[PDB]
Amino acid sequence: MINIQEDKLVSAHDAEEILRFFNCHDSALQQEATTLLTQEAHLLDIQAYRAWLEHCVGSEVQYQVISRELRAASERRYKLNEAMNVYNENFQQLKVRVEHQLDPQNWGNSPKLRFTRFITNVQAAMDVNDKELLHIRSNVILHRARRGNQVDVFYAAREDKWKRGEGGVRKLVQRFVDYPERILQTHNLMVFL
Amino acid sequence: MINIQEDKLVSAHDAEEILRFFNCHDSALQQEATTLLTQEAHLLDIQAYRAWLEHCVGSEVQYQVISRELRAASERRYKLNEAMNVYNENFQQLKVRVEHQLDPQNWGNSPKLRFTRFITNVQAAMDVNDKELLHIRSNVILHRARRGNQVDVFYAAREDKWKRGEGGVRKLVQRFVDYPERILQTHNLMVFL
Amino acid sequence: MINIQEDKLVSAHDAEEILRFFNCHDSALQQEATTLLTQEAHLLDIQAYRAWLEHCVGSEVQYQVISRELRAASERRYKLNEAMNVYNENFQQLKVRVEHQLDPQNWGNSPKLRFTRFITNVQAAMDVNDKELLHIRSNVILHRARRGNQVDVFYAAREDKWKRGEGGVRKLVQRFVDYPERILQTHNLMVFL
Amino acid sequence: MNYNNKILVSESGLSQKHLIHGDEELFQHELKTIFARNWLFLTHDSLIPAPGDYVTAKMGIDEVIVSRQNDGSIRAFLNVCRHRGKTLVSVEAGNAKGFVCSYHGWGFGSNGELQSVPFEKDLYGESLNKKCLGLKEVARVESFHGFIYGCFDQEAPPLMDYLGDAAWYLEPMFKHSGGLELVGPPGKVVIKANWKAPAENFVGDAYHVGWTHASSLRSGESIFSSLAGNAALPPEGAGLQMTSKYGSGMGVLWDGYSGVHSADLVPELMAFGGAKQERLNKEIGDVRARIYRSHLNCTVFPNNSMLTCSGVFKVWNPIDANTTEVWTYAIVEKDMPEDLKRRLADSVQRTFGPAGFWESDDNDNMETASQNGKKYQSRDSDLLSNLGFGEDVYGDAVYPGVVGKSAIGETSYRGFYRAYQAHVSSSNWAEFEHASSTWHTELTKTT
Amino acid sequence: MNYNNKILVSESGLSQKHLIHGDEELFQHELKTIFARNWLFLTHDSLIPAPGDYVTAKMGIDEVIVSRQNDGSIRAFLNVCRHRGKTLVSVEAGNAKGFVCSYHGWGFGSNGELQSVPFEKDLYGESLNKKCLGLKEVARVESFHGFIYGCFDQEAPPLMDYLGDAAWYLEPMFKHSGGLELVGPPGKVVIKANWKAPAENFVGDAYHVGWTHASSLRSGESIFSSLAGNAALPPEGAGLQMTSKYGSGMGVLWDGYSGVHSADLVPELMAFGGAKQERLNKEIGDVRARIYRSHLNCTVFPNNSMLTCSGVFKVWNPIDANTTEVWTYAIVEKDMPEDLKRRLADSVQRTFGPAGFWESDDNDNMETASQNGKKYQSRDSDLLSNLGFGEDVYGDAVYPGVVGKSAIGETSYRGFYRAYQAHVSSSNWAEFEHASSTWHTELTKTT
Amino acid sequence: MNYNNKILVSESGLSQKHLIHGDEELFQHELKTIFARNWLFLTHDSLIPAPGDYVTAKMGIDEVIVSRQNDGSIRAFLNVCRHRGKTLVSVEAGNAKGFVCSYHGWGFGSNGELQSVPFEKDLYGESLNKKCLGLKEVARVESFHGFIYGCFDQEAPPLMDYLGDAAWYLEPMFKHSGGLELVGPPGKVVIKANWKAPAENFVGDAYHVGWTHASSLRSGESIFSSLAGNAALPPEGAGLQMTSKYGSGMGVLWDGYSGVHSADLVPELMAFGGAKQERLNKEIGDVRARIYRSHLNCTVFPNNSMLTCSGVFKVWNPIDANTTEVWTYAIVEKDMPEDLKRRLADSVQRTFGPAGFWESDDNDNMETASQNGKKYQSRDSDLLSNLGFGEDVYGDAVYPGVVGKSAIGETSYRGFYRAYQAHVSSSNWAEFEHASSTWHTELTKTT
Ligand SMILES: c1ccc2[nH]ccc2c1
Ligand SMILES: c1ccc2[nH]ccc2c1
Ligand SMILES: c1ccc2[nH]ccc2c1
Ligand code: FES
Ligand code: FES
Ligand code: FES
Ligand SMILES: [Fe+3]
Ligand SMILES: [Fe+3]
Ligand SMILES: [Fe+3]
Repeated sequence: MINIQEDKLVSAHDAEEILRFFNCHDSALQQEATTLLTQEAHLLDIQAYRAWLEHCVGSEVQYQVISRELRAASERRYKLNEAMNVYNENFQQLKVRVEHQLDPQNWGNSPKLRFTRFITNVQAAMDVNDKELLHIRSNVILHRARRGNQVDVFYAAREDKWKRGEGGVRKLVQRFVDYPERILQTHNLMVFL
Repeated sequence: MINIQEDKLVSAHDAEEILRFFNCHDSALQQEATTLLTQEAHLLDIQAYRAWLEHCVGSEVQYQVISRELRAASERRYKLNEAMNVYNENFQQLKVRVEHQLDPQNWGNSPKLRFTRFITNVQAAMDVNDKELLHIRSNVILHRARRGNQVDVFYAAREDKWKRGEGGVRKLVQRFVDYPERILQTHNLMVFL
Repeated sequence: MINIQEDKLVSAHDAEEILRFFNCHDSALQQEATTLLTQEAHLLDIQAYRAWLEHCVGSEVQYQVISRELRAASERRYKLNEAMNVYNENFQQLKVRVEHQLDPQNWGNSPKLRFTRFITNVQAAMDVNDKELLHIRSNVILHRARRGNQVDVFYAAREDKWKRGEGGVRKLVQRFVDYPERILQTHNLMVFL
Repeated sequence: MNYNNKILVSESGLSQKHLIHGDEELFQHELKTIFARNWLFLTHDSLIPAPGDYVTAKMGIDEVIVSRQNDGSIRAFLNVCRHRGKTLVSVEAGNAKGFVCSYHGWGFGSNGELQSVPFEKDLYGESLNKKCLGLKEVARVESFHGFIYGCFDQEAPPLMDYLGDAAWYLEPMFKHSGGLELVGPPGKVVIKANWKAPAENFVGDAYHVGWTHASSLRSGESIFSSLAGNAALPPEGAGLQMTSKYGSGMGVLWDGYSGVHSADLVPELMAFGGAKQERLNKEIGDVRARIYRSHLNCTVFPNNSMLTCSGVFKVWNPIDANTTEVWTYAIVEKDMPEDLKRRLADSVQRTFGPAGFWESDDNDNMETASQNGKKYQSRDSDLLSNLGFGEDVYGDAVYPGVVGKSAIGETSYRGFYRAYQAHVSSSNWAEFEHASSTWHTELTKTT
Repeated sequence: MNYNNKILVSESGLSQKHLIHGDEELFQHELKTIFARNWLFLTHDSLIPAPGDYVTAKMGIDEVIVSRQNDGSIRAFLNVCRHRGKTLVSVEAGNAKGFVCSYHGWGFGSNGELQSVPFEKDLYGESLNKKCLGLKEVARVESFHGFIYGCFDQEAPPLMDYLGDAAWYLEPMFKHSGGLELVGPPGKVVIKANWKAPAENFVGDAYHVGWTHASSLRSGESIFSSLAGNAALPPEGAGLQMTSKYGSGMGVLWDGYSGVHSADLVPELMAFGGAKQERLNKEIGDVRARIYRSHLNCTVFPNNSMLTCSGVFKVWNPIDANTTEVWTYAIVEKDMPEDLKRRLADSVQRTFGPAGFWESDDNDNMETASQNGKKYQSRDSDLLSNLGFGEDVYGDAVYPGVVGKSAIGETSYRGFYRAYQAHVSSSNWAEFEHASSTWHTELTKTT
Repeated sequence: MNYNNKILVSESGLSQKHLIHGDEELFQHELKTIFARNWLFLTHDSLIPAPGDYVTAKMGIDEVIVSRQNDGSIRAFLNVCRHRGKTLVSVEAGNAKGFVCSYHGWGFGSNGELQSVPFEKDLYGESLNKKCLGLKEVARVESFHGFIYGCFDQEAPPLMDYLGDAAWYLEPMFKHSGGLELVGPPGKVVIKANWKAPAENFVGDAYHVGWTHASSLRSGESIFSSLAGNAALPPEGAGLQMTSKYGSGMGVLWDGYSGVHSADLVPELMAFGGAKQERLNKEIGDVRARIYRSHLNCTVFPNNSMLTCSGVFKVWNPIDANTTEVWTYAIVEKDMPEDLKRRLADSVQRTFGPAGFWESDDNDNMETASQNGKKYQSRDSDLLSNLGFGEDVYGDAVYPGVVGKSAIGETSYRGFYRAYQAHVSSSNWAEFEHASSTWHTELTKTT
């Protein structure tokens, strides 16, 4: 539907993702994707980070969250690095972050943090070429509370690819988030979106 | 179920809407309504406002968001205008707002805004009289970020009527929101709820 | 899956709840639980507290929200009361709170409050032993606005047990919330999570 | 800061120190010398027409109850209980014979009087002097054709005198049209700007329209649309600017009766205004009948603004140096057909309300200009308002006040800031008068 | 503001300037003259019974670690590392022999001493004088029947003397009952009120109960329920009010042992209290045995309040002039059956905790009264506390302190604010004493 | 507070009053005496290489536009319109020949000049002196090997002189390596700490690494990992510390070229750095070639920090006494292969960016230490920086500046705070110089 020459504010990437979901709707797949994301979020909320890695994350994963520099809507000359990577992790890098969370000398984890995740707007579509892969889009509100009066709320859209895996255990092979706030007001982004 | 003589805090309007959903539940319809709203929200989030108008909005639409004056719960004499219209738009008026968003001299749109919508609590029920019409209720959290450190979050319940349309393209014929915050703390309400 | 000796940050309780949902998934049950919670939230949002008690709450209910004291992650000696009960109500106690809300001399209820609830991450599993009982987990964002510029947002995970009841009217027999913020910044917790 | 000596506004109002939009100590000082001293908009007859009707309003940072008395007058009182200081009224409007405090139950009448105290006889006996315990009353409450203003300072000029030369311009629409009504309730939004930023913009900024509102002009379908993106400059004498002794001022855009309204209202409005103008020619003369159907962008000092014809009515309620609570009502002519009244009110909110697309174009301008007043290297910098200086006149045969005979200029900024300096450096109304004995000469220098 | 001269509280405590609930400069001044000078509640023996047990508490805006020593004493220390100032302890309670800083690893003992420094020999050699680097210690820590208070000022009176005449009223329940325990952890909520608003309400406001708590009385099913909506006024000598030299005061409601508890606890409580009273008659006499089972609403100056019998225990922790962090515990008699203890604690939280429906009724009263103290036209207005003035006595044969022999009045407000003025206008304890040499005469004037 | 007399920092920089991290009046005073006076980091050549390229940056709380001129120079200007003070540029980077204000359309060139005013002829005629209306220009802009700094004070020393003895240590990596590039855009996060807390930590805190970063060292897979949980102390002369007249200082950790990077980069980096070192031996000598591949933790006074080799580059942008906006870039050697540049930049953000797991370990330390500076009982307490005092030298034959010949100590804190006291107690650069005429003697006392 979308024509980005007419819909002036829409990026080419965003228009490509619309196209992927508006065509070929499979209600069963949507429900399966909802279940999968709800279970992933539950594992993360209870800080079962090893179980999350083992049950939900593929060996070939790219887990990426970018921060895009603010540029003029009419900019066409300046061509330097548009974004930086808050996260751009392979499996081993995720494992390092999980070990950091679980280390008993991670002083910032005492008293124990409290996480609550809200997953919405789930859409799913099979990849056209690789039948092991499912494209899942979802939005997340993540609430992190700690130390009596610290509360940080994160908001994001997630563009994921999940592989079928084996034995029905679906695993994340790519997560991409373009974080919407340029200057963070949550102390850090030390959370798994 | 509801008796507003007993349930003293409930308005007649609100009791009428409960009645519409508690009766005749159609799970397929609920799922269809969820899909429809999720796609609408995706189009709005990527700022595909022309595509939203073309694909999601009916020619006969009334898009209305009111702000109700704070009155005593025991008030029964003062009968002047109870509310004002933050929005009360027909299709052409929506089109004016969409053109305003897309105009290259809309300075407030550079750098590009970031929107993320979270749609929940979807309920759907067919209209009793007009079989072209579906009543859909849903709640929305809308996050708008811009210019580094500006973040505004909107919260609302939406009472919609959608028509079947043609070719399976459902279109909004009425959206009604009674905005819950009387004094806005989001700079403006320049967002499509 | 979870081994709390390995997943060092996970509590025994939380690991037990993972186990309950990861096994035996019934998609129909998930959808039924979603409907049920959405209707409950609608009744609460319109302040139909008597209807909520009558239609949604079982005579044997325990409605409990705790606040857990912040303790060292490595603490093993101090064994005094770990938490306090913000709520720990039986049916009669809920009825007292509902009468308090509906009393015309509850000055804090004029002008009328506005509530909007967002229910997500619904999971459901039948109890293994008592076939009248369904375990439902869900997360809730509750927005309360009043008096022009007061806005309070609550975030929580809910562990519920609902009984089949009679005539298809499911009723809550237990709600448990471990509130994530130790020091509340919402003036009070005078809301039904 | 010593406000007796500090030059915040230069001679003739030509410039202002940028800190005025950001300094919190000055904001506190304005509460005394601007808000506690001057006339502030409260409500309209149309909103409290019957005995017992009341609304709440802000006056500066204070909140007041404004109540229609049994004798038809209006009195206003601080919304604060005389016992332990609880806010008495928690709603925005209603009808009542009195107000009971939710703390200890003291009951005050609509006339402010302490009428009852629970268990008075048993507890206070005859010791309570209820006559000395009435709500704190707003000293002055006056009406301008139904628009009700309050002033905490009993020494203020009468409201009509305070409007000065601006009243002449407002009368065609406020009086000779048969009268206006205010359509409530207002929209209410907080912006992160100083109250002076929108007040100065409405009192005399036509220069920004083409550029700031480029997108609204182009998509909006309105009569002033030829200005989009500065594609064109208004004609000959397409308008004028004026200002007055006590700070009120406005721009006049000849014949622009449909104002900011989209093309969907243009024909109907232009017909209605032209028909009434034709009748008014015989009553008030051609010039004043034309003023009636001309677009006026005006600020009634300090913080009440309006666009006549467009029908926009604003109160810029101060919260702190970089926070303002904006109230937006619609004004309509009482004799317009009801359906037109309704459409006009919706259009006012559509363009200038909480989701007003025109008002949205001004947000960043007002918020960043204000916030920049806190930045170290800008505090002592000079905001410029010299456009048109040396071309303004005093005492014209047809158009009163200090007048710039051109549609676009900064005449009205200079009069607003003049009056502002005179108040901030004065301890009372007498001193303001002494500081303003040559107000028009100061504004017309070099001409 | 010159606090040596400014009259914030009028003679005899009859009124107070409303700004006291809103002025931030005064709040900063209170940190010195109220919070750094007076006795502040820390914890109870029941919460730190064993060596090594500790909790964190606030003292004003400072945070302290309160620790049970090996010898059975309690010491308290600022929760701030002596090296670069990091907060040492991030939890609310625990058991430990010391505390290690997460920044550079300095280790302090439960006795405050600097016991270890990482790599001390290699880095500091013998240059570090660890003996001079112990945590900053709270000068005074004392117990009243297990309730532990701290004071930063070594010149303060002993805690028992500071309680003055209020101690006599507390002793039946605090001592003669066999003792109380504090049930933790507390609820914790922030309210947008000044700390003095809830402190004054608990020290002597029975007047508000019927009206403010109308809905809780009616739906609640409690013993004081006949007061709902001011349907009825308490009897004859249904109670009394008292206040003391150092500011503590309370109301006494005869026989109200079940307090705010709903009907579900009334019979059991009334039986338990009456049975103990019968035993106490022989030990402390009929009047004091009756005081034991009478409801006391009291504030231990400045910011600790309680409702005995109801079992509510509060700390109003100051954050800024319009922000207070409210801590709510339950108090129970040690010899009550365990199951009753548990139900009572839940009932305390049900009624007065974070979701306390009674406490909710007071929110708007305390927040708006406080916030109104910032509003320009109210800053210099007078909050009234004259109810009962000229009927209070000093030196009664049976009931000590300055006493109003009636259930409802403002005696205790006057004593609280008297003491408050004397502190805010004094630089030390000697000056407070000089300013208080006729404290009871000032309070009983006109009688 | 009288900053001419108040001892905020004790002699020799041995201690500082804790209030310096929390006092808002001092923060305002720092805007004048620290931020308006000293050299502040703006950008790098690599980010604005071509004519017309620009970025926005903060200088203190002010925002500036930094623009590459046609002649290849860089000029910087306040991001504030000269008309009514609106923020001119709302983006972070771009390419343009000028900037048009969205309020009234004034157009300024990339050279700051007012080039156009809408309808100038019709409105201003020839009255507008555009030559006097250029954007307010940053007085001084200078480059250190491509790193661009600005200073609002025309009286400041040249940037090279301001770096003083620290420049010698930076030159191997900044100059002799062939040069560095800054990889943007930066991460941007707000922390609730004073800007001095991270600045002091980067200028000379090696002591915290083993303890604060225990978890990152253990899980991280990096070269400094033997320090985890203080399991081990660095060797012999594993490093040194230095400081300088104008406040800049750093730690040097010999040979630590892979820095904080996880084992996944260690081999490649150690090979690359060692290969370049071998070439540098012949050009700059063995000691300086070794410094090139040694880890430097340095702060360029006041608020720019870096970890060379790790490649972390920080700006601690002040917002208020307990709020700082942290900007994080990566620095890479220009002649590294592109793929290594990319991996290194990601690793910098992985460890020290917005989700940097090492940076996360420091959060609580910096935020609580800062916030404790507001607490009443800590304001007048003393933060200690005496480690290594009496062992520092001046004028060494090989290593310049005031130098502590040990890897772990507080030499650099003392030099940073010395310079800080001298500025806060001085009204201009001459006074700072007078106050610093014996800077190194003060720092080496007792040796
Ligand atoms: C038209 C003319 C002048 C004006 N000032 C503010 C809005 C506006 C519209
Ligand atoms: C009973 C009596 C007096 C009181 N003051 C505050 C609560 C309360 C309850
Ligand atoms: C290594 C050495 C010294 C340091 N200061 C701050 C980070 C850091 C890392
Ligand atoms: S505060 Fe209003 S009656 Fe007491
Ligand atoms: S700040 Fe505590 S050990 Fe350094
Ligand atoms: S404020 Fe920039 S052109 Fe007027
Ligand atoms: Fe405008
Ligand atoms: Fe109360
Ligand atoms: Fe660190």
